[PDB]
Amino acid sequence: AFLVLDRPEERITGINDPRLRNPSDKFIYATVKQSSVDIYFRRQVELST
Amino acid sequence: DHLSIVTLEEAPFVIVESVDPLSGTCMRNTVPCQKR
Repeated sequence: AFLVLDRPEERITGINDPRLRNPSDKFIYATVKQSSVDIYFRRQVELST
Repeated sequence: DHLSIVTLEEAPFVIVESVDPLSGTCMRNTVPCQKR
């Protein structure tokens, strides 16, 4: 394990990941401006943050 | 009937924020609340 030195818990399980639920300066996620993804998250109620 | 309700801002139970700069009114899943 030390030879490869792989850090787990880096892949995101999906939109339901707790780290994705809350904002943080260490993790940056974004989309393309003025697209369908922008209006999907804007219209959603739970995904306000 | 119409009845007034008091409220205090604390924890996820009540979070107060200013009006939406984009829509101009209360956002989704949000209700207005006055303050003196």
